[PDB]
Amino acid sequence: KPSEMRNLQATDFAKEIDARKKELMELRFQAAAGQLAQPHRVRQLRREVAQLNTVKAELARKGEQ
RNA sequence: GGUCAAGAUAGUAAGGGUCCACGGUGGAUGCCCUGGCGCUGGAGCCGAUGAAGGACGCGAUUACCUGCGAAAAGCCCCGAC
Repeated sequence: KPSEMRNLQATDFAKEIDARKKELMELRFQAAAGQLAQPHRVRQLRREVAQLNTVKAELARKGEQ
């Protein structure tokens, strides 16, 4: 997040996936994850690079034409 | 009252039947927004920038279906609200 890459092409976000999506799969597990905690902070930030790879093949298509 | 007597013929009927009360899994009529028939008026497929429709596909479950399968209930934009 956010919609900040509406103006930034330079492969920095290239490893942005390595951020929270690295051990939130280690919170996506069964038990000791979040039942009464803040359960929602999983696939509520898993569209973290999804629906954001749009205008990424319809904007980032900027190669040379 | 009584000894004797037959004559006269009486109830129960284990079970049942003429009549009522209380009743079944089943169940139609009265009746119910979608589900069927005949129809007016319009519209009347997409097409290797690849279609009908299926198979196996996401939400702390997913199996008959909504969308979509991994960017699977949905994303540019303008817009309704």
